[PDB]
Amino acid sequence: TPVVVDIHTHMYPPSYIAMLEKRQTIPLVRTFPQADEPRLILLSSELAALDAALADPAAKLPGRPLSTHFASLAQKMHFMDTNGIRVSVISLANPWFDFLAPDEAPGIADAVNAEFSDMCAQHVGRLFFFAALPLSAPVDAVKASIERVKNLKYCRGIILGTSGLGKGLDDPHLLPVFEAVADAKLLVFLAPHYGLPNEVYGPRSEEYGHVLPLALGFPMETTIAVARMYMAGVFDHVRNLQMLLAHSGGTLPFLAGRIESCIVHDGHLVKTGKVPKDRRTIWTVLKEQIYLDAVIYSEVGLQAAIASSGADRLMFGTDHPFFPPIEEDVQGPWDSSRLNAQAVIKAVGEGSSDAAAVMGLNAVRVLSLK
Amino acid sequence: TPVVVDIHTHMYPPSYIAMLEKRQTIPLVRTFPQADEPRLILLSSELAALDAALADPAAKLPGRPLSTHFASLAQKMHFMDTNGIRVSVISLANPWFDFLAPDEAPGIADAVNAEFSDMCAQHVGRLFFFAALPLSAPVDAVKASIERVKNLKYCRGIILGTSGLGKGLDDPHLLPVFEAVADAKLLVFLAPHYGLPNEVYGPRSEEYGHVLPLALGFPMETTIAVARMYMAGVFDHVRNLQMLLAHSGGTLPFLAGRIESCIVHDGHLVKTGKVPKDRRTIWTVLKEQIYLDAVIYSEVGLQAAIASSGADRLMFGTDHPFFPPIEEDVQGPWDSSRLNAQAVIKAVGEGSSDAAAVMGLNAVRVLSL
Ligand SMILES: [Zn+2]
Ligand SMILES: [Zn+2]
Repeated sequence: TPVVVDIHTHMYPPSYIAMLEKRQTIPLVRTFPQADEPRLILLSSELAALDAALADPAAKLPGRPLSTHFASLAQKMHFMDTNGIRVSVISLANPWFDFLAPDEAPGIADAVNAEFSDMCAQHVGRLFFFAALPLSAPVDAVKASIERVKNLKYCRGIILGTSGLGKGLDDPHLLPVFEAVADAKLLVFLAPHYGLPNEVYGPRSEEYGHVLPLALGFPMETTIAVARMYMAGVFDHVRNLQMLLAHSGGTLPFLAGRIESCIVHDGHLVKTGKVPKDRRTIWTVLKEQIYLDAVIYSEVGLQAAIASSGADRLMFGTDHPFFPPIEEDVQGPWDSSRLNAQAVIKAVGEGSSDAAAVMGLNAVRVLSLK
Repeated sequence: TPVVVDIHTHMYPPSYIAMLEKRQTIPLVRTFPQADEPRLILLSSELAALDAALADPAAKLPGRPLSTHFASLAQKMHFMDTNGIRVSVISLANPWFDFLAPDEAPGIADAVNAEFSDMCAQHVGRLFFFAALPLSAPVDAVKASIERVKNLKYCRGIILGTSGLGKGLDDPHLLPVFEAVADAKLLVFLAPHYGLPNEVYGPRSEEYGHVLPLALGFPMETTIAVARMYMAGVFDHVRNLQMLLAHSGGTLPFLAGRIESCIVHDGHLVKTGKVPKDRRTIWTVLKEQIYLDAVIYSEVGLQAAIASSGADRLMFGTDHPFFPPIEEDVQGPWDSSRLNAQAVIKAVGEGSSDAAAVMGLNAVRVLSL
């Protein structure tokens, strides 16, 4: 029954953009008279560049262009139709709701999640979504939001950043949040955004474009976050919790053996009773509570992910619209999508049952996509 | 049986420890009557507890103990004999010479490298070494040290930290060093130490012991350093350069596909002609100028490493003495050694030519042992 499903695909809905347009501090959106597309500005390191362009428009247009590829539902359906994708499970892109004031957050989250549901209702059977949460609000407001989003048509989970409530995912205050999501049977899609402190990339990083933070920072951030969750015993505390990890777990399948070795050889952990004989290894968690997307661009990475979680726990994604072709027509097929489909083919064989599972059937089963 | 070679194994030699004992600032070594081992003090935070133990024989011993596992050649030979290792290619452990003053550095590097050669001479055919370089000194002094160490008996390469001269491996000033080492036919062993800024691990990190900095920090640092090297075109500028990467390239075999995709989809690089059609991909460099150690603890990671560089470019290592058994006899076989040996077996099969290659024959060929 080989239907193709994309579980890693993003949008900024109209209500989200309008919310950002009203903002007077980062992140925010400005509409310039020169260009046709609004400007999303996130990191303060480019607010200076805005002033330049707001004065000498000869200065480059700052930040990211809010293109049709981010904002347009019709564009999303076009991408799907021209890349052989039947179903998309869309999610709000970074920075989600993390920056909002505690009082305004639940209301804004409500309207945005409402719009995602309505967007999905436009193309019944082809669109589902992960909801984002007002994580800057009190935990009680977060729990009320979870009970709300689970009753929205076409909602199939939660997209979660690595900062959690502000102290990362090993924050003890997040445990009732994880419990609430797990009990509601919502899959948690963990996604990176904050990367690594730019200092790690050295004085020449600018010369390499965005290669270092995107290729290294994001997947390393994911690895660190899940490792922290694991070490804190989150997976043992909430046994029904299920995680989908962005970019094949970042680097987790490659480092899992090293993680295990470091645990069992850690003097502090062993001597304080933190390494009991019956402990659930990261390998066990990878097979029982973790799903991995297949956004890894090579059969090498993909094979490691499959060995770690199993072919029934890998899910095809594209990370649309983050990697458009630079020279080829953006309205034509995207090689950033094709690269991952090719990786799947090279790893498990075209037309195989494993291929059908990874390309969509795992997502249909796990997320009840009807 | 075919020779087992350990290419990833560390020591602090007597001359290195003696030098550290004379130091007044971090890093330094102090000995105590109430302790049978010298103390390695490496952090500014530890200086506080030092004066306490320096005052009271009652207070706690600061820093980490300099055990025989780090310091004794007999202990190294015992480890090899009880873990089935015929040949070790030993190297100075972090922090090497990175902290030394520019003028004092070349002299200290000379004495330490000389002692390494002499140690190897005590067990002919079983010991070779990677030399460490005085990288805090002017490049001319570094090149001089390079020409010195290549004529030392049993020297088979160079150990290099990720900081280089102090600005990472994509520092233009480091290009003459890479050229000098490559021209001298010395393999460069790249090893981590600086990890990642501790803040990335969050406020609970100490509860997890050293798991996060060791399991994540070290290999991620290696990945970042080599990625920077590659993006700067170092491998293209020095075509005869050969580098051995610690911990199976850190995470490189897993992220190589993502790196390539990010390069070809980078607007700034493509539109400035830095992505020409004839560019050597990271996959090509992984097969031509990179060797990977097999210190990866799982056949999952090892298979990814083998797929990336080939079975003829993987080399067994133990990272001795960094992961001793915590409960089991430290004088018996090390779990941290056998995990990697088992990983080789489960990946390529026991008794296979690939197993013999990874376990030592690659190192014999590449390092002329
Ligand atoms: Zn994404
Ligand atoms: Zn090491």
